Amino acid sequence: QKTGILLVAFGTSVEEARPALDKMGDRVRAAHPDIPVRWAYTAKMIRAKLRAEGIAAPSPAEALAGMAEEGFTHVAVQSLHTIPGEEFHGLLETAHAFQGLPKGLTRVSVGLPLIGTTADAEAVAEALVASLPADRKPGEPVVFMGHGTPHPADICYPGLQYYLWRLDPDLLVGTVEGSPSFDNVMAELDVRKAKRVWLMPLMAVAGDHARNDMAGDEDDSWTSQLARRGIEAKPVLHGTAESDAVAAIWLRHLDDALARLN
Amino acid sequence: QKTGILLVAFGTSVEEARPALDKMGDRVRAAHPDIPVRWAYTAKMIRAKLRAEGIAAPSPAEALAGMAEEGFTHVAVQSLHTIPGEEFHGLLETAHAFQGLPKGLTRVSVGLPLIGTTADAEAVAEALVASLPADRKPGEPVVFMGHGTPHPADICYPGLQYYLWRLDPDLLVGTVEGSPSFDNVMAELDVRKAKRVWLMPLMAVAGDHARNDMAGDEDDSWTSQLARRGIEAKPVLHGTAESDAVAAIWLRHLDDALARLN
Amino acid sequence: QKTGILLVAFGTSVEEARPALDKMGDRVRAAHPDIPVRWAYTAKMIRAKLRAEGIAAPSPAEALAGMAEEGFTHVAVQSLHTIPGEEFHGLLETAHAFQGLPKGLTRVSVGLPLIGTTADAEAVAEALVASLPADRKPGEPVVFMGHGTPHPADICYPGLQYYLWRLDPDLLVGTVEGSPSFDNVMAELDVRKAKRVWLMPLMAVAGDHARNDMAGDEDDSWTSQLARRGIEAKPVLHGTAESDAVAAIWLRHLDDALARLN
Amino acid sequence: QKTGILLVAFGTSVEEARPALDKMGDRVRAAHPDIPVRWAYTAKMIRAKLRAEGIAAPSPAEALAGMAEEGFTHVAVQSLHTIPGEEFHGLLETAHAFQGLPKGLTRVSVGLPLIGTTADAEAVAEALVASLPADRKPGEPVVFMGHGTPHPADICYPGLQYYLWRLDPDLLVGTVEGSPSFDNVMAELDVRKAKRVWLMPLMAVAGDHARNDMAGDEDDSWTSQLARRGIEAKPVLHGTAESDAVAAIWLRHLDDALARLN
Ligand code: HEM
Ligand code: HEM
Ligand SMILES: [O-][O-]
Ligand SMILES: [O-][O-]
Ligand SMILES: [O-][O-]
Ligand SMILES: [O-][O-]
Ligand SMILES: [Co+2]
Ligand SMILES: [Co+2]
Ligand SMILES: [Co+2]
Ligand SMILES: [Co+2]
Ligand code: NA
Ligand code: NA
Ligand code: NA
Ligand code: NA
Ligand code: NA
Ligand code: NA
Ligand code: NA
Ligand code: NA
Repeated sequence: QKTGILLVAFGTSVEEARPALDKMGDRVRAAHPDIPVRWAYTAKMIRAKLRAEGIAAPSPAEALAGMAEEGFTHVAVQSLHTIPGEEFHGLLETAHAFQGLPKGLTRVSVGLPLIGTTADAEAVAEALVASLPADRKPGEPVVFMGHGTPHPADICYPGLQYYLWRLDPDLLVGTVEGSPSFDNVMAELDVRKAKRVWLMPLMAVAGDHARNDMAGDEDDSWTSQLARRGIEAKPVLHGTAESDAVAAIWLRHLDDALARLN
Repeated sequence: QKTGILLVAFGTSVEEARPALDKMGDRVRAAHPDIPVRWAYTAKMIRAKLRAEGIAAPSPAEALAGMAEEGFTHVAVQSLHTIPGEEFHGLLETAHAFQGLPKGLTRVSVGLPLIGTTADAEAVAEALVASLPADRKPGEPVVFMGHGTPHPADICYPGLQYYLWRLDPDLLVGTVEGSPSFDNVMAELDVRKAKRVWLMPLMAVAGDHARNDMAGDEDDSWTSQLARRGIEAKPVLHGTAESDAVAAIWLRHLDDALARLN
Repeated sequence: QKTGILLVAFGTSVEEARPALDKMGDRVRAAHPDIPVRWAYTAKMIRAKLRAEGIAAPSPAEALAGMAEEGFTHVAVQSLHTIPGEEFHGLLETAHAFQGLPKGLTRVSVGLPLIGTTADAEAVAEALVASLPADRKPGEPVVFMGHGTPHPADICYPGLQYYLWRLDPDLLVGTVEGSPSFDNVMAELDVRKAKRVWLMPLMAVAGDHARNDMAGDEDDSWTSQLARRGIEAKPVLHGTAESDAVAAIWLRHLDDALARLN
Repeated sequence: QKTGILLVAFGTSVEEARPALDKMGDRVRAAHPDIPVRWAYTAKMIRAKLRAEGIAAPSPAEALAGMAEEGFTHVAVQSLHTIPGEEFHGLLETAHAFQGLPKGLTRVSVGLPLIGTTADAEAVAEALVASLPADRKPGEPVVFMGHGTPHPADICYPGLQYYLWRLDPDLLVGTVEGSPSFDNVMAELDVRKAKRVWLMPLMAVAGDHARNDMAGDEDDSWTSQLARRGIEAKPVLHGTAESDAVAAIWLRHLDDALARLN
């Protein structure tokens, strides 16, 4: 009988962003000092890029097949995703495919992504507030950039907006690909006549979307579009995995998944 | 090759509430005049009560097993649930269990519940507004009573609240068992100092929760608690399946599920 | 927690043959007096015929869906099939589809058909010998009519032939649809120059194949073809479920399946 | 859309035995010159030994996870097993676990092991005869050593014995772990009073069982036990994959599996 933990993120090949994930690995090791920890990545293109750099970057299926070969029997897979969207659901299907395979893993549990229950959503709103830069002043809006998805779990973003507004009317959620859109965010900012606006990723790592769509020099970045509107945009290139308060939520989900192995 | 449709609701044994579901059956027949329509119910206690009254009330598993015996080969199962919560997810698992069974159904698709994508959520908010009683005046709040759940899909309720507020600041979502709670709703009403408040179910049928928790004579009903606060509460005992605008959304989800059989 | 047994046969709509299955139901009740026993049938055409006669004849899927509705939690499904062929394999898939369904059965085990392990095959050969009519004389061949199948489990028939020959060189296996064929059986009989030959079904019940293909008045029956060869054919219209010795083997498989629920 | 073939054997770490599997790889390449061929092994201990020698030896799960990462979409998995026993069944479950995984393989078919249908069993008996050493004389028995298993598919061995005896009364099947046993084989040889007896593996490769249990210097080997009985034992250390006639059967099963991808 041999327990293991498999941490699974979307992943990033951005050098400057990868430390957020290393930090999570430290937290997990610190919380569970006697349980081996393994990594996988859900984005096929990030795995390609990492392999190109000479770095092992297993898919969840490669990682679980390898852990079965090492003789693990019970594995808690922790999603480092923000919402229970397409990546998370693919992860559940994969995990459950491995469970019970002849001579393989006995039990594979899966920890919820960040915005799990409405209780989690409320905890995330509280944690995001705790994570805000000390230099942000009262009344300066903060826009959290979620990925957005066509999947039904996109509803987690307007859901989170509800909880954030019960803390501070000037905290806003926008997404690259889903709802609310950045145009919705700009309309929110116009009604507030805000002159300085902070932008923080609502992704575990500050990857390509944070560096390019949120804060890029390109004309269509959020920071470029705000500057054209006469707003001083203040992008913060830190993923949510950098925050202890936000990280605690994934850590509790991992505790829950570990308990489900028993 | 033989196509069928299986309509699946939570269900109700309340005589006065069941017509909402009959209405849905009419709409579906009208839209798909050549495809047999069958019914099932996800709540084990409602099936027990209906059987007690001498009424057939198959589980999704009983219904699909019976349709396989009739020689259906491709069945679109339409969820008449509001959110993709525990009932919906149980329905997907069941549907997919039947698909491909030796000598049974070839393909079983499942239509999304009402609050599917963020696009659906936005359409639901628009449809709820279209459904409001003509006697409700501008500025009188309306509280939509969702069921609420411990499942992650509870986030659909604060999500819907976001879309409703982009239409009218005085439209509110509360739930019996999840978030937002009715205490959250009362705090919303207190800030608005509202003197007349409408209450509408955010369930397909106006069942036990609408008749007892929302509008009961008992002390803890929403209407009783509002009356104690000096508010004229105006409960509307109509499920969302009574609305043509709301029903259209489930009908489009059924179209989508039918298309997925091909 | 509620245990049930589901007995599953190919089935028959032949009035005179059905008592063999009733006998099995008695044996099972006698062995497991406190466990409810339910029936299903794997042949879609037999279920059609039985329903036509006004008799309930559930498919395995209908039966299990109904047992879930009665609140059974652990069900041992016993195959009353002779080989682990297509019907048995369809039964396993169905059983396993029901296991773990939300709010349904917790555990569904499946008992092996008659010719399970090589130890079972050897026990079957011994039991068939014990079942022979007292009037059959030493040296008179006995031909056991198996169904035969295109499935790989057809190999159970030549397998059983091996074990039967270690008991008596004049015991022969033939099949309607697989190998050995009846032409192979006739060649076996020609080398033996046998003048009187017994024919016994190697099916649980003496159904259509026993009454028509093995013993029919039609020209192509086994008894007709033997009579044309000058052989006195002595058909015995008793299914193997009539034999206590043969029945014990299915009963042990049911014990094994019951044990697997724990 | 990208087709691949995955050849899966029990495997061997015996240097002298591995060429039989290389031969199969050549045959497959020759038959399907444009389709990439990959290898996996079902025995966990053989994979351990091969890894110890610095050789990649993926499990079926490792191999399929890697092929998904290479962007294969349709993979025909060919079993190089002799019977549809526990290894084969584990292989089917694994193959089917990978099929349809999000962003992974679309279709994974599995080719039957050697003794598939009764038609295959008859073809195997014919192929074994074609494979016999030219020096074996008429009337000298040949004993084929199968592995044997507790699984129901052990019945394939007495089944094959039936077909072999329709070709030559002196061809015998024994197994290490199942039925018929080697003691059964010795009793067959005693009735024949045979003075010279050939021993051939009924495994794809002449691995540990062929080299040690069938032909070892140890007292309990088949060749040692025969020599004690005054029989000249003539072991042939060639696996069945060395035979063109036997190999053709696995090749047809691979054709069938390739066709099932369409
Ligand atoms: C707001 C949260 C969730 C939403 C909105 C949601 C919605 C959906 C939808 C739409 C599907 C159909 C497949 C697709 O549309 O791509 C699905 C399938 C499924 N869900 Fe969820 N789901 C949620 C959470 C969960 C969670 C937390 C679990 C964990 C057990 C789960 C388990 C499954 C499974 C096993 C399937 C089968 C289909 C698939 O993998 O996509 N769902 N869900
Ligand atoms: C001599 C005995 C058996 C033989 C020759 C055999 C052969 C096969 C074959 C050929 C398939 C592929 C599907 C098909 O060809 O129709 C299969 C599938 C399978 N077998 Fe067996 N099998 C045997 C016994 C068993 C037993 C006793 C079990 C009980 C666990 C089992 C479990 C399964 C399962 C779960 C599948 C998946 C595919 C299907 O349902 O047909 N098999 N087997
Ligand atoms: O990456 O969108
Ligand atoms: O019913 O809660
Ligand atoms: O019935 O063949
Ligand atoms: O290896 O037995
Ligand atoms: Co993106
Ligand atoms: Co309720
Ligand atoms: Co037949
Ligand atoms: Co062995
Ligand atoms: Na995000
Ligand atoms: Na990114
Ligand atoms: Na609701
Ligand atoms: Na209700
Ligand atoms: Na039979
Ligand atoms: Na019959
Ligand atoms: Na073998
Ligand atoms: Na070996």
